[PDB]
Amino acid sequence: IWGVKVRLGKEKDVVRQILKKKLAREGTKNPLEIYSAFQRDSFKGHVYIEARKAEAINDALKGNVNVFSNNSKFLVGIVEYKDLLRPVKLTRGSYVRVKNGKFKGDLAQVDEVLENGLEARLKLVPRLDYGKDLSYTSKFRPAQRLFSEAEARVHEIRRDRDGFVTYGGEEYYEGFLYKTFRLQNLIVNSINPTLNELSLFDPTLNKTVKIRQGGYKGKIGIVKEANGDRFRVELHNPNKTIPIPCSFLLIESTHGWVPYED
Amino acid sequence: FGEMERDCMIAHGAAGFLKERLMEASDAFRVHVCGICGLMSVIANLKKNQFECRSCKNKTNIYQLHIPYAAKLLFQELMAMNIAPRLYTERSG
Amino acid sequence: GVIAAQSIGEPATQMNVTLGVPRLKEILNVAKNIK
Amino acid sequence: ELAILKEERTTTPYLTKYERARILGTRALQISMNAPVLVDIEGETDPLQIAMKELSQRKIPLVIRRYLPDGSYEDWGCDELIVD
Amino acid sequence: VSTSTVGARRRRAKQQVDDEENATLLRLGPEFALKQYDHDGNEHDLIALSLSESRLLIREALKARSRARNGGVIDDDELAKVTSGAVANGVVKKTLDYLNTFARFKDEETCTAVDQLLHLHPFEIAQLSSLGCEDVDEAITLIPSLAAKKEVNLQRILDELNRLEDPY
Amino acid sequence: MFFLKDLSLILTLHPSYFGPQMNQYLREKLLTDVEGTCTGQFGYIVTVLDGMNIDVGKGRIIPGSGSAEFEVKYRAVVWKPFKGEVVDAIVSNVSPIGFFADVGPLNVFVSTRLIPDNLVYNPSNSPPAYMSNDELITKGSKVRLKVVGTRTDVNEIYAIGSIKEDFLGAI
Amino acid sequence: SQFPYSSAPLRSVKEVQFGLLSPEEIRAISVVKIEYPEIMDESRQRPREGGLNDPKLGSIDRNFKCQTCGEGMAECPGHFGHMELAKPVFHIGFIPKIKKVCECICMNCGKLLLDETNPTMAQAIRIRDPKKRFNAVWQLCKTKMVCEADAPKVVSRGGCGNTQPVVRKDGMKLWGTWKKSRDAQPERKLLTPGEILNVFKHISPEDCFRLGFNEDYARPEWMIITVLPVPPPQVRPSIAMDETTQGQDDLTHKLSDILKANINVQKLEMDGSPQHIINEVEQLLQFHVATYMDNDIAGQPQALQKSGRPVKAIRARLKGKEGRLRGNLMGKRVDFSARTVISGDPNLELDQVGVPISIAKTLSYPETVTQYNIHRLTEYVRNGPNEHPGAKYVIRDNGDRIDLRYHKRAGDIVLQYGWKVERHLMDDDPVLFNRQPSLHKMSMMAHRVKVMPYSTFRLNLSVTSPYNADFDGDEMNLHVPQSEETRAELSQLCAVPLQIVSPQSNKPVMGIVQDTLCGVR
Amino acid sequence: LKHGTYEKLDEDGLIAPGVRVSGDDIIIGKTTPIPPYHTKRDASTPLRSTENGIVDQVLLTTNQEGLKFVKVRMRTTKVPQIGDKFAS
Amino acid sequence: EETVEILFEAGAAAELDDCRGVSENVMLGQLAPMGTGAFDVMIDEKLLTSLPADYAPT
RNA sequence: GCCUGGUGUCUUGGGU
DNA sequence: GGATTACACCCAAGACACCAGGCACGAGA
DNA sequence: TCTCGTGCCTGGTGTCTTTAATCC
Ligand SMILES: [Mg+2]
Ligand SMILES: [Zn+2]
Ligand SMILES: [Zn+2]
Ligand SMILES: [Zn+2]
Repeated sequence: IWGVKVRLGKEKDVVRQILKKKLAREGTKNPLEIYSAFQRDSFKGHVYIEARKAEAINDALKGNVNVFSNNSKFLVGIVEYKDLLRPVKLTRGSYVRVKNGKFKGDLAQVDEVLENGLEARLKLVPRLDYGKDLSYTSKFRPAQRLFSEAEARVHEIRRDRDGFVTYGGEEYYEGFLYKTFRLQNLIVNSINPTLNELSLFDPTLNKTVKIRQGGYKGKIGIVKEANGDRFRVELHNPNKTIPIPCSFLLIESTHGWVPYED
Repeated sequence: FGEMERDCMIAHGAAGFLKERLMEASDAFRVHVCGICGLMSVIANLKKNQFECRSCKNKTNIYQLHIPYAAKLLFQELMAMNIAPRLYTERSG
Repeated sequence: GVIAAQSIGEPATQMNVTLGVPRLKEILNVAKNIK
Repeated sequence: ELAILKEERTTTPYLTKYERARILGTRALQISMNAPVLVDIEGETDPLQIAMKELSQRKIPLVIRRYLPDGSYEDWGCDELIVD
Repeated sequence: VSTSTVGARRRRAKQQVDDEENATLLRLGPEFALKQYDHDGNEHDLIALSLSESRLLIREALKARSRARNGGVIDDDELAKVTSGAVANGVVKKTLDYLNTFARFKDEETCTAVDQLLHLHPFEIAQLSSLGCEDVDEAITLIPSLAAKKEVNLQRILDELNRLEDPY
Repeated sequence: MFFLKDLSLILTLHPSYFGPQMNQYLREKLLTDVEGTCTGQFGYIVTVLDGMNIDVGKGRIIPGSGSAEFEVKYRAVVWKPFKGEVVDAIVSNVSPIGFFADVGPLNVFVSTRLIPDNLVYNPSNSPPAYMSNDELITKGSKVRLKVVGTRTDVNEIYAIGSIKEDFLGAI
Repeated sequence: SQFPYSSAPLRSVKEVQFGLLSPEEIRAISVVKIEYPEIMDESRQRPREGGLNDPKLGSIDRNFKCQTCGEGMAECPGHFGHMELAKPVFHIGFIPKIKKVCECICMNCGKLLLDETNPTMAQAIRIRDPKKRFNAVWQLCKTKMVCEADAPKVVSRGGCGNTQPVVRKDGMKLWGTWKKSRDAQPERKLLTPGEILNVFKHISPEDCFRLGFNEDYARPEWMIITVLPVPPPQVRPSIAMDETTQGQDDLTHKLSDILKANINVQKLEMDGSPQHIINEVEQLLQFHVATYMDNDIAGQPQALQKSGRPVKAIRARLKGKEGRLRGNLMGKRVDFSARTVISGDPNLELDQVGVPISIAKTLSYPETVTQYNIHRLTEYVRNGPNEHPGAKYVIRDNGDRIDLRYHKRAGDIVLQYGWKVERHLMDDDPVLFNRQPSLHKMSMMAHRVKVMPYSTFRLNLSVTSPYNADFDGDEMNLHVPQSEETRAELSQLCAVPLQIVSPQSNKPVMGIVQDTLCGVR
Repeated sequence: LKHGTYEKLDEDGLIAPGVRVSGDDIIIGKTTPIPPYHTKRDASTPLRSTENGIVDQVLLTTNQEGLKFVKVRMRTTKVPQIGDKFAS
Repeated sequence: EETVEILFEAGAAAELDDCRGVSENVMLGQLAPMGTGAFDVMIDEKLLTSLPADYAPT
């Protein structure tokens, strides 16, 4: 058995291509003298090929666009063969982490599994809004909080049993969502409970002004700053903001420019 | 304030001015060092008034320095590459 | 020291044997094979 | 140990331009922090001006510690160094 | 904050466990080495003080300073009021009163007699004066370092200490 | 355990204190800051020797701040206790967990598992005491204990004693 | 003064001791162990403990205090973590020196191949400089091609008798070719970091010194990396590209790659390892740790970001015009500076500079309040930041600044001695004036300010020559000293009249020029 | 929020032609919501700090992706003064 | 020049930098031993004693 | 009722 | 047969991950 | 009402072969 380096993600394709070549050449004068070929997911970027002569390995891969042209094949020891073909949990009452949907990343208890053996019913702390803005994603979801049936009663619900309600077509029993997930959609290994899981389980600014005394008499402006007695008017006419005393200003109101009786 | 302006102040001999420009008028920073191991490993809670370099088990022989922030940054980048820059405040020969 | 460095460098910035900047470069670079 | 006795002092008896600048600035700084001034202050009230007045009358109460290359040093008072 | 003549103490390759203070093993730490240096660099033996020496120096220093505070003008409770602050008042009063109830030779006449009698590691010489003993058997038990020295006089030490000792 | 130690203190002086009695101010300043204070490195500093005659040296002016730095070298009476040292004491308190004894500045705690069985705490007696027949441990009774451990808080140090050994106890 | 009071004594730096950080020390200063490459808890706010933004490493956010020192983000320096490596790897910087050490020592017990009995070698240990001594030793021992079990009776030197290999570098891998005992077949096997690591710990203290290393500061097995120090977030801050979208620093992404790669080395040794897979995964951990420190390794392709451009390694952070040393330490950007086009004025004194009013209201000088100027300074405070001559801040001895733009009760301030008033720039204040390129010392001279209308800097015409300035578009820079000490340094050392004669050619550098010189003839 | 004035914006979030503007004034108001009331963050555009003038014309349209799209042109007049550059 | 190489080599051979150069002190932001920094300034306690007594520190 | 944050890395075109 | 060296400062305008797989919603039968 | 197809969003992961001088 030789290993061969191939383009990442193209290992299954190379195994396929080798099979087509083998079957197409069976019984001809130039058979492909390989016995088998395979690719292990755990071993990214490699295909393994079974044969008697190295030349057959080169023959199997000739012209394959997914294989690195460098003469990189390597020999496997007989004592390493079976480990290449090693094929490899989940119990009711145990915890898993959800891998998809608004509950992605959340800890859940395994309640039960389907007869066929694919999806598992999970007990989950819900993330609900009680229909508050109706007329969901994992990035725009809700905080987790146990289902409250009286809140649902008040705001937006079918009773099914003691402590069991169907609310918006999902089932909540004693405050928890019970929802089926594909087993492939949950993580059962190396779960690390989090901290949180251990805990749980002046009236004239900006108004337009006219100046009635001084060298700037008759000009429009806006009150930029009115700290005290001395105002800052941003004059319109030249690009300058001036310091000015409060006796000098007329303010606009409902009827004309009004003195300091506004 | 580039490299060539630095040289001009040396030529004038205006050492005091050059120090101030590059510290008080810029990125001056205060750090604490351990008097034993010379590293900036001191954990300083100023409202509790308690200091400790955990490595040396030392709560008494501790100094403060005024250095540029960009120099503090430089030493932390050197630490991240396993280089130890030990700042001591006294000579020995 | 610094005064010496500036006093020599500044005239160079405004300036059959080799002369001028290429000759100056040979000296500081103490080249084993001069031109 | 490192200190050199008064009779055996060898460095120059004139105040250098660098020593002068440092003395004026340091003394100016102390006056602006309300150190007791040793001369009469008339009309000239800037911190630098008062310090320059004290220098001209040989009344600045500071000592120069001039370090020599080996680390030893001669202490010279600004009262005894000759200022041009 | 406050520091001493002894400095640096930079890191060495081999550690040391002769540092932990143990009076039995003569380990007084890095500050109280056998040979110290004063503020001029001169060599000097470690100054360990018996209860009798210490009572004279501290009391003298306080009354000379008190006289100096008075421009140049006995009881322990009066001598402790010279300090400044109630924190300082406490530690000084408690130290005199403690010494007032455990210093055998409470005057300079007897003390100088004890001084000349005692004046060989400097720490052991100071220990023998502080801890009163009756016989040779009592000294080498409580102070087990005097065992393998093979130089007694111990008995005449204790006899003179007990004879100079006033009744109570 | 009493020693004489040559110490020094860095003092920073604001420029407004630059007057003709500068040294006398510093002498008062040194004493106020150092007398009665404790450090784990030296112990309790009881009294400073020759305070009115201390030579303060010359003050270094700090560049950029104007303030002056003095290194005041001095000599003091210091008190630090030591592990292994046998000492006498005066009991301050008696409790079910042992007793507390004032040895000058500080207090030493001796726990019950290091006290001999025949010394029995007697509250009914007047006044309360640890009693025997020819032994009498009331407040002010000379007792002889041995310091078996020193813990450092750098502000006040704490030492634990024992009377679980030969010749230690009341005398 | 901008620093809150601390009882620790203030001192300056007298010595910098360089060295290596031991594995033990890295753990002693670390405040957390780093294991998980997922930065966020689960994208629901608050970053994950044990992750790369664990809050014990520090705060780069104005509202979360450091859980280690209690200080705000301004004062908090940041605290290091550590990352345990499943297998020891080489430090990319030290490989050529490691290679040199192999030819010096025995590859079994680690003893120096020569003794003081060799006369030339006894001369070489006397060389005082550690680097030259180490090289002189290696220059001798290089030709010694076998580690002798016996001294050169049988006197043993502690040797093991093995012949030594010729070690060669091939990228990040070292190959050693041993000559097994004419010619036969030699088998060169790979010299892994772990193999070399054990050999180095058995080197004696006496041979450690003779190799120019140092028992306390640079112990030779510390050139192999077993635990990686995790720098705090101050070294690798996040930036927000378009406000609510933030990308991570190159180091943050690269540390994630090292951390992921570290977990897969743990994932191998417990189950399915087809050996030839262990070598591909371990070499990849070596790769990521190498390009994390230096991504300019000659002879191999650079690590790339997904954008296609090369990763900014730590080595590249320090070198070149814009790096930490030439760009932030030998020179840097500074406060209290200004710049504009210059114009000439014959009716200004030689040592004056005309300063535009708008510039004069932005720059400031912190003048200390004393008995002689307190009445004068109160007048400036009433005028405020917008009327000249005025003032911008009042600074108390504690450091709190009062911003006079927003203080509506400005009339109710009474100044205490010792406070500071940051007043506007005013007539006869000295300032440092400067035109780039600063070719010689008279490119920076101190002038006396004269405040004037219009927006150019004014120079008396006779100073154009030392600056090599003219008025065809040139700009010049002005710097304002910020304390009493530096004002005096400027006026007494750098001032224009002191600079009239230059030491370059013992002659003046300023004279009468252009119109005035034409006219005076 | 930015430190400048918002009082020149109309209700449509856009300033109108004819209004004089100075530096740091907001002329286009825009917000972005904060992910998980009091939910948005300012993303407005202020006038460049060194400039002034009059808003001349405001274009409103949509881009290729269908979202709203604005342009604000500001005009001012520059009068020769000390320091300005000229050449034959 | 050779910025990073110098520093790696400096680490591996435990170099001691005695901080006497101008460049050392400039980049650490400390007063450099040059010009106005080439000496220390001390307070003349002897000359202060010629002042009158009402100027005295209490 | 004090505090108060708006990016980076390049490339290209320019000024002296 | 290898890298390292190659003036200084400043202004301003002009830009931004890809592919594959899985899940959900809508439309048609 | 159920099934299939298409579109959108989220997560994970690269690859057909295609400027010149100097010194150590
Ligand atoms: Mg020009
Ligand atoms: Zn330490
Ligand atoms: Zn912190
Ligand atoms: Zn060997």
